[PDB]
Amino acid sequence: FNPYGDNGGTILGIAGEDFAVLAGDTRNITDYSINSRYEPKVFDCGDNIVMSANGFAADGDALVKRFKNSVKWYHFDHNDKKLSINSAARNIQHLLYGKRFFPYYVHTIIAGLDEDGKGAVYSFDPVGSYEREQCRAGGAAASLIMPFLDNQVNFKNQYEPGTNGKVKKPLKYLSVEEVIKLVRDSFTSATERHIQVGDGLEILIVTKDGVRKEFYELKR
Amino acid sequence: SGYDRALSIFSPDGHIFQVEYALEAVKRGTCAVGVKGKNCVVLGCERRSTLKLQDTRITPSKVSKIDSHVVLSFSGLNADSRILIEKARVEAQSHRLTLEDPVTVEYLTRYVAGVQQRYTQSGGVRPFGVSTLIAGFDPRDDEPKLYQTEPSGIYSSWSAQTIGRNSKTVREFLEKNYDRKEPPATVEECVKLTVRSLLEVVQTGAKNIEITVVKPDSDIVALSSEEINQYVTQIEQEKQE
Amino acid sequence: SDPSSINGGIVVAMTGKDCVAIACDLRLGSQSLGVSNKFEKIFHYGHVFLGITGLATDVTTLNEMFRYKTNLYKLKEERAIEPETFTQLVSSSLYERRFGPYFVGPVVAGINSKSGKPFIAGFDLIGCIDEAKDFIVSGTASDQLFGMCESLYEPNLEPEDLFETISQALLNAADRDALSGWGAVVYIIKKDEVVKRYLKMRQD
Amino acid sequence: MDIILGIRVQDSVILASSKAVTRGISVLKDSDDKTRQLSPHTLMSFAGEAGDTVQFAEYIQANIQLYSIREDYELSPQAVSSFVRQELAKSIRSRRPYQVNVLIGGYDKKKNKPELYQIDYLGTKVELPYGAHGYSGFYTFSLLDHHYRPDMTTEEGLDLLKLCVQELEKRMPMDFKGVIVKIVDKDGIRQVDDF
Amino acid sequence: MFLTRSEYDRGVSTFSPEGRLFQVEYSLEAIKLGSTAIGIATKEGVVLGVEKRATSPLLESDSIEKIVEIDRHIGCAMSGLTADARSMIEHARTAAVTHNLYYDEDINVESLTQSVCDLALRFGEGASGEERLMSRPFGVALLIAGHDADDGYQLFHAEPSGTFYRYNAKAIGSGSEGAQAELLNEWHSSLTLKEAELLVLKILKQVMEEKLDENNAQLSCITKQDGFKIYDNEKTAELIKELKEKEAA
Amino acid sequence: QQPIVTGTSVISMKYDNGVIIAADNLGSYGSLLRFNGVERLIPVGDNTVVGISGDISDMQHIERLLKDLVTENAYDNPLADAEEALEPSYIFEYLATVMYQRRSKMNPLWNAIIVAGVQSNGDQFLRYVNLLGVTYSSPTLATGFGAHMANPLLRKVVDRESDIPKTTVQVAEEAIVNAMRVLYYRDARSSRNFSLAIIDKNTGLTFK
Amino acid sequence: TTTLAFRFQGGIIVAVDSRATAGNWVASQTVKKVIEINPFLLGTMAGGAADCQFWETWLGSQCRLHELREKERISVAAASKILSNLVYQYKGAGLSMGTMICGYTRKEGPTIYYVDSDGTRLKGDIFCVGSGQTFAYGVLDSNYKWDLSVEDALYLGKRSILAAAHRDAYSGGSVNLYHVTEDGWIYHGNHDVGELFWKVKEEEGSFNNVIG
Amino acid sequence: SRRYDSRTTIFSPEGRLYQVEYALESISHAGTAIGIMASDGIVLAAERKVTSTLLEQDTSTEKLYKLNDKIAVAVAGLTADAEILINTARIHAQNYLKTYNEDIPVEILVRRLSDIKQGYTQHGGLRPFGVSFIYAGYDDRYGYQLYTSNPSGNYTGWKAISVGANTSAAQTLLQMDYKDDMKVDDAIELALKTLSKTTDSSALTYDRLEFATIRKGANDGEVYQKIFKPQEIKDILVKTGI
Repeated sequence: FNPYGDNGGTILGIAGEDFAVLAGDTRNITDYSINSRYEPKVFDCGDNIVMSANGFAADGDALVKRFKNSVKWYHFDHNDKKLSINSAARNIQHLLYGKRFFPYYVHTIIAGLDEDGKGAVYSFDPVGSYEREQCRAGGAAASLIMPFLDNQVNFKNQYEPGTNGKVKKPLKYLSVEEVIKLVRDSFTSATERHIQVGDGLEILIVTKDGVRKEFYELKR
Repeated sequence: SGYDRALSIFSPDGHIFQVEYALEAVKRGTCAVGVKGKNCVVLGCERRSTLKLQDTRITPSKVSKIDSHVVLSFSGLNADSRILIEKARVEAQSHRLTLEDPVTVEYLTRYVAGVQQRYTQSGGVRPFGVSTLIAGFDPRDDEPKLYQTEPSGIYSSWSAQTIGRNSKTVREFLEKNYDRKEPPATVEECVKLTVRSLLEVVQTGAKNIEITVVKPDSDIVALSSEEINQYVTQIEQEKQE
Repeated sequence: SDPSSINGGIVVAMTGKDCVAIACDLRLGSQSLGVSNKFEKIFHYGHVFLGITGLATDVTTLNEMFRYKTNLYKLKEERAIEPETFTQLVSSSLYERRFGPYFVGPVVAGINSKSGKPFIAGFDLIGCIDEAKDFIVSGTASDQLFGMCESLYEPNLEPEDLFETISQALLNAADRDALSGWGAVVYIIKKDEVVKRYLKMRQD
Repeated sequence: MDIILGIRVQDSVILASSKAVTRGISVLKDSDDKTRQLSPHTLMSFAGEAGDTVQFAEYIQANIQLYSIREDYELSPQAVSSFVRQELAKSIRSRRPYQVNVLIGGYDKKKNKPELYQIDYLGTKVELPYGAHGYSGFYTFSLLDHHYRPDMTTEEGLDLLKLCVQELEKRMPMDFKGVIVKIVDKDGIRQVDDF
Repeated sequence: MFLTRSEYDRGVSTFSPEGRLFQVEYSLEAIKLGSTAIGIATKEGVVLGVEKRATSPLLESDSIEKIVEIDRHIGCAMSGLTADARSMIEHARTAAVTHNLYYDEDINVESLTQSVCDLALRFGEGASGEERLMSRPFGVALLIAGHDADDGYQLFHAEPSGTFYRYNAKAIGSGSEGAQAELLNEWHSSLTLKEAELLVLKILKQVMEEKLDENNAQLSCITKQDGFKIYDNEKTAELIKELKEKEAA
Repeated sequence: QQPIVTGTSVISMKYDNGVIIAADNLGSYGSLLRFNGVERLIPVGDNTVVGISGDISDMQHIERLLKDLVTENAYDNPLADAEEALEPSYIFEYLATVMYQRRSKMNPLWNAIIVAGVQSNGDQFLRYVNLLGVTYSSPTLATGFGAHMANPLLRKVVDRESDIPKTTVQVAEEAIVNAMRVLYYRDARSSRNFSLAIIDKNTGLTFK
Repeated sequence: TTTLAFRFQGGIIVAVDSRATAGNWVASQTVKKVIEINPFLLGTMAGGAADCQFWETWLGSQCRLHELREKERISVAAASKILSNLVYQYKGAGLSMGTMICGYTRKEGPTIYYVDSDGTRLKGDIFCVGSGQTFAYGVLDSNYKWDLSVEDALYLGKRSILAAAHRDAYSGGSVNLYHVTEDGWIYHGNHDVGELFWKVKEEEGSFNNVIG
Repeated sequence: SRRYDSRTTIFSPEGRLYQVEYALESISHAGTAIGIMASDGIVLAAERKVTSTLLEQDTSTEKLYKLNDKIAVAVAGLTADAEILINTARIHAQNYLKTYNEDIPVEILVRRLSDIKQGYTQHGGLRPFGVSFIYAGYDDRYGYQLYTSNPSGNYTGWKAISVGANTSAAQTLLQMDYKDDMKVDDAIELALKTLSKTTDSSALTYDRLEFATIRKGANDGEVYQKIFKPQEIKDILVKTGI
C-alpha cells in the first residue's frame, strides 16, 4: 500500500517593497494523464493572506482547511484581531509538526504584508520549517526558474558594464508590471521544455486596498 | 453551626475552617526553633525522655535531612512527618538527575507546600497536621536561608521562628534578643541565642534538648549532650543574679 | 545466535538405591571465551534441589523468583516444599510466559520425605514435564551425553558406585564439548544427609 | 574502541577506563570521565551505545544516594550489584533497552575485604579479580593470570597496568587517547594524576 | 418562607428560590479580608499599590508577594486567599508563554483575563465541555495591569465568578469601600504617572491602620518601553517624604 | 488492504441544462466476470447521483449510509422536502472527509467516487474523489481506463468552460454512448450492458 | 552544513554557513542556523532543520518560565539536559537532531554543550559539526589558544568555515558570526563567500596553488 | 457539641482526630502479648481469651507468627486485619532480599508497614487498622531489637512492652523488676509472672498460652526462630512452682 503519491503543480510568489504576489499552476495530473484543466490552488485565507500547497493534493487542501479554521478562532477569542504573518510563521510550524511521523507531503508558501507595510513570503518543508525569502518557487519545476530570478530580481552573477570585476550593478525594488511581465514569461519559459505544468496562470496580487487576481492561458 | 466539617465549603464570612482546625493540632506538639546569623543556621527541638524502658540511642529526633545541604524539622503529629520527607528527598534527588544542579531551597519548599495544598482541595482526603522548618544553603552561595510550610499551603521567609507548644512565649523572647540588621556572626552565638530560647519552657532540663546546625560545603552536624551541658550551665552562671 | 548456545553449562541427574546424584559445570563466558572458573550453576531449596542451564540471566533470575516463593510456602503452610509439586510449579511458572520466554534447560532432584523415595525430572522452556527415572540431562552437550550415560547406568545403584559413573559420564563428555569444562561439582544425596565434592579436570 | 577494565588486589581495588569518544569519523574529545561516584567507598564505570551509557548511571545513583540518605548506613556492593542488574534483567526484555555493560568496585567495611563485580547488558553478574569488556579482554585474560597473584600492594596495579595498556595500544588499531585510573580503600576514592 | 438562605447555602449547585447560589457569593466575601490593593491606569503608565500587614518585626517581607510578574508586559495583584493564588498564576503565565509559541507575539491582556476566568469556572463545565477539577471556588481577586498594541494601557478585575470588568481606577480588598469612593472623584482622563503614585500613596495612608512608611507598602508600574518592575524601597521613600512636602503647603 | 471484487470505469459530462453520467453493470473476480446484475449508480433525492468503481464490497457500504444520511436529514425539518434538502455539496464533503480520516487510519476504501447533480439555484455540479481523498472538477471526467481512453474524446465535444452552453442533451447522450462502444469494443473487463443517468435543472431526473 | 563554536577568556563564538540543500541541487542559501531563543543562550540547528528548531524554540519557553518563578536566571547545565532527557524518549522513531548549546554565565563561566538525537551531551572547548566538520578542525585546532584575542577569533571563524565551500558543495552560501558574553549575544554580520574569497586570497596569501 | 466523630478526616477544633483514638480502645479487647529484650536473646509471649475445651488449642498459633527466619510478631487486635498485613510484610521482606540479596532489617518494614496504617487514617472513606504488633529481630547494624506499631502508624523502639489488655500493671510489675542483664531463661520466668499476676483467671494453663524465643545462642553464628510447643512450657510452668 502507498498512502500518498503526486499531483504536480509548480508555484512561486514574491514580495516587492509595498506589495507582494503569489503564482501557481492550474493543472492536475496523475501519471501523464490530464486529470483536469482548471482547478485552483491559491486562496485568500482572510486577513489579506494568500497561501498555496504544491505537491500532493489532499494534504495540500486539508492543511488549508485547518488554517481557514484556525484564523477564525483567532478572531473569536482575541476580539477580531488582525492576524499578522509572523504568527502564521510558526503556527504552521505546529499544524505540520503535529504530523512528524505520518506527514504532509506538501510545500507550503504564504504571502502577506507585515506590520510596516512591506511584503514577505515564507517557505516551508513538509515537516514544519519556517523561513523567509523574497524570491521563491516550489513544486516539481522549482529547480528550473529560480536561476532566472537571481539574474533578474537580485541581479546576481552579473557585474556592471565598465570595470570587468570591480563594481556590481545596483538594485531596485521591482514594480508590479515587472513581476507579472516576468512570471508571465517564466511558465512560458518552462511549459515548452516541461510537461507537468501548463493550462493557466493564477496570480494573486496583494495590496493595502486588498486582493486582486489575474488569469491568463498557456499551451494545453 | 454546620460550616465546620468539610473543606469544600465556606462560611458566610469567607473563612474556611478545617485548615484553621489543623493548626490547633500543631500546638498539641513539642516546640521547635530556627535561627540564622551569617555563617551559620541552627535548629532546636525540645524532646522528651519521660520513659526508662525505651532505648535512647534512637531517640525521637524531630530533625530529618533531605540532602547534604538541607535539614528539616516539624511539629504536629509524626505519622504524617515520615511522609513529607519521604516525598521531599525523593524530589530533591529527582531534580539533580533531571538537571544536575541541586535545589534552590525555594524549589524544595514549594514541593513540601505543594503536597499540602493538594490535600486541602478535595473532600475524601485529610490535611496534614504538621508545620515544618527548612534550613539549608544553596550550592555555591553563602546566603543563609529559612522558610516554614503550613497546611494552608503557604510559606514565608523568616529570620527567626519558633513553632510548637508555648511558641507564643518564645517569639517575643526573640523579638528583643535579635536584630535583623546585626545578626549573630559566629556559630556559638546563634546557639546561645537558641538555647536560652528553650530555657523559658523546659523545666531547666538539659537531657531534653537537641541542636543541629548547618554550614556550607554540604556541612551538617548534630551536637553532643556534653557539649550542651557547658552551653547550658555557663548561662546559669550568667543568671547567678 | 540462539540464546541457548552462548554461555555453556551441562547438568546431570540420576536415580539410585535410596540415593540420587546431581552435578554441574562451572565454566561461564561470552561466545568463544571464558571468564569464570566458578559459577555454581546448581542450587538448592529446602531439601529439594535444582539445576539450570542456558542463559545466565535466566539462571540467576530463576533462582531468586523460586526463592521468593518457597520461603512463603513454608511460612504459609508450615511445611517445606516437596518435589512433585515443585516440578509442577516450574511448568506453570514458565508457561505463563509462552511468548517472550526464558531460555533454559532445567532439572530437579530430591527425595519425598514421606515415602523415603527418590525423584528427579527435566523440562523444556515452556514446561513439558519429562519424568524419566534412570536419568535426565540438559545443556549444550545433551547429544554428547545421552549416549555416554545410557551405556553406563544400570538400575539399582549404590551411592559411591553411583558417584563415579556420574563424574566419568560428566568428564568424558564435557571434555569433548566446545563451550564448557573448567572444573565441576557434584552432590550425592540420601534421606538425611548431603555432601559436596568437586572434581579435577583441565584449565585455561 | 571504548575499553574498560579493573583489577582486585589484597588491600584495595583499582579500576581503569578510556578517554576517547568517536562519533562517525571524528574523535571529538579526549577527557571523558566514564564513571560515577555512587557512594564514597563504591564506584562504577560503564560502556555502551551513546546516550544509553550516561543516564543509566545518573538514574541509579540517584536511587543509591536515596538509600544512603535515610538509613545513614551505606549498603555493600553485593546489594548494589544484585540491584543494578535487576534493572537490566528487565531492561533487555522491555521496549527500548539499555545496551550498556559495567564494572563495579568498592570496599565493604564490616569485613574489611574488598569486592568486584562484572555485569553486561543482559544481567550476567559475577565477581572476578580482573575483568574488562569489549574486544579488550581478549588481550588481557592471559597476563593477569600469569603476572598476577592475590597478595599484592596498591602500587602493583598501575605498575602491572602501565604495561597492560601497552599491550593494547601496541595492537588495538583504534586510538583511545589514554586512561584515567582511580583506587578504592578505607580513606575513599583517589584519582591518580599522570598515567 | 424564611429558610431560604439557611439550607440552600452549602452545596455549590443548589439554586435558592431567590434565583441565587450562595457559596459563590461567600467566595466574594473572602477577598474582603486580606490586605488592600489599588490599580490606576493612565495614558502614560499603569500603577498599583498595596499595604502589607506587618505581622512581626523579624519576618523578611520580600517573601509575601502580593504583586508578581507574570510576563514582560503584564503584572498582577491579589487580595485574597493566598494558596489558591499560586494555582492561578502558574496557569495564567503559562498561556502567555504558550501563546508566544502558537502565535509568536506579546499576547493581549484581556485574553489572559479570559483564560483565568475560564479556570475558576471549573466547579462546573468550562467552555470546551470540560468536567471538573475542584470543588472549592477560591478567593483570589486579581488586578491584571497590562499593555497591548490594539488598545494601549488597561486594567481589569478578574473574579472567581468568571465575569470581569475593565475598570479604570479600582481598589479591592479590605480598604475598598473607603477608597473606591475616593478614587471615584479623583480620576481625570489626563493624569500623569507621578500624579498617581502620590495619590495612591495618600489614600493608602488614611485607610490603613498603621502609619505609612516604606516598610508597610510598595507598588509597581509597567510601561510599554521598560516593562513590569516592582519599585525599590529607597525609591518609594522618596515619594513618601515628597508627599509631606506637598501637604503642608 | 488489497481488493478482489473490483469494478470498472465510469463516465461523466456536463451540459447546458444539466449533466450526464453512466457506467456499466459488472462484478469481477479477476479475469473472470461473475456478476452482471449490479448497478453503479446510487441516486440520492431527485437531483443527485453517485457513480462508483473499485471494490464492490465497499460500494455496498457507501449506499448503506447515504440512504441514512438523507434519512437523518428528514428528522425534525418539515421544510426539508423543498429547499432545505440535500443538494450535492451538502453530500460530497461527507464522502471526502470520511476518506482522508479513513486513509490516515490506514484501512482505506478502494472505490473511486464520482458525484453529479445540481444545486437549488440551478447551476452545474460535478466532482470526484479517489481513495486517497484528492478532489477536482472539470466538465467531463472518467475513471480507470475510461480516463485514459474516453476523456480525451469527450473533451473534443466539450473543450473547456466556454462551449458548455454550446451544447444540448441529444448531442450529449450520443457521445458517451459511442464511448460505451469503445469499452465494449476494446476494454478488457467491460460488458455490453449500460446504465444511464441524466439530470435536468427543469425536467429533473430519469434512469436506465 | 558546517557549523562550530569555541571558547576563550573573553567570550564564546559561533560561526555557521547558510546552506539549504537537497539531493543534488540547492533549495536556498539564505537560512539562519542559530536560534535566537533568548538574549543569553544560542544553539545550532544542524542535522534535521525542523526537527531542531521546533525544540530549541520550545526550550526558550521552559527556560522563560524557569526564570519567572525562582526569579533568577537558569543555568546551562539545565538546558543541555532537559533537551537531552526529552529526545531520548523519542529515539528509534526517526528524529535527526545534531547540535550544541552556547552560554556564558556568572557561575559556570563560559559553558558549551553538545547534543544529538542519540541522546548524549558532553562539555567541550571546541565543537564543529555538519558535513565538512573535519575541514573545520585543521584550521583552528592548529591555531587557537584559550589566551587568544578577540578579532582574531571573529576572523578565525571566517576562515575555519571558509575552507568548507572551497572543498564542499553542501556547505556554503554565507557566514554569520556571533560573540557571546554575560551581557548577551553580539551580532557580527552576514558575509558572502564570493566577496570574501577574493579578499582573503590577496591578503592571507593562502590558496597558494590556486588561480588569483 | 456538633459531633465530630463520623469520619477519620474531620479534625475537631481542638485539633484531635477522634476516630483514630477509638482504634486505640479497640485494642484493649485483645489478648495480652509481651516481649522482653535480653542481652543474649529476645523472648516473646502471649495469652488467649477464649479457651473452651473442645477446640484444638494445641497446634494452632493465632497470635505468634513469623516473617522470615530472623523476625517474629505477636499481634493484638482484630484478626480479619492481620492476615492482610502480615502476608504483605512477608511479601515486602522477600521483595527486598530478592533485589538487594541481603536480609531485611527491622527498621525498614516497621517504617514501611506503619506508613500503610497511615495511608488509611488520612484518605478515602476507609478505616484505620485495629492492630498492633511486637517485632523481634536481629541485624548487623544494631543486633538485637524490639519494636512496636500502633493502629495509627506511629512506632517506637523499646526494651520490654506488653500490649493488649491490662498492660497498666503488666508494665508496672515489669518495670520494677526488670534487671538490665536478664539472661534469656531469666526472662521467661519474668514474662509468665506478669501474665500470671495480671490476668483475670487463676489457672494459666498450657493451652491458653504460647511463648516463643529468638536465639543467637548457637556456635557458627546464625539465628533460630525457636517457637515452643505445649510440652515444654509445662516444664517452664512446673519449674516456677505456680
